[PDB]
Amino acid sequence: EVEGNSQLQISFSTALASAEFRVQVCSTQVHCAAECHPPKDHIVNYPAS
Amino acid sequence: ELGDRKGKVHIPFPLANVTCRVPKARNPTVTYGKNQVIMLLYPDHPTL
Repeated sequence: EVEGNSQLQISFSTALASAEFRVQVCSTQVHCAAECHPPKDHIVNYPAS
Repeated sequence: ELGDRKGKVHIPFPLANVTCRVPKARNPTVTYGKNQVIMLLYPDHPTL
């Protein structure tokens, strides 16, 4: 929802820990970056992002 | 002292397919380390 001058907390994952990932809000683009910390346990059940 | 002059009758107890309940044992201890999965299962029967 874009209702006004507000924020959406987009929850998406990546693979590389330092990641400049691009997301577009429907006519806007953006390339925002983050520093990811690696996971704890080795064994998971499902695949990855 | 006879040829093949014999008889044929019914035979009882016909077979059929049913569904028998069998057990499955509890899952063991899991340790998910780096490329390793330590499964400490203790089976209560011969369990493949």
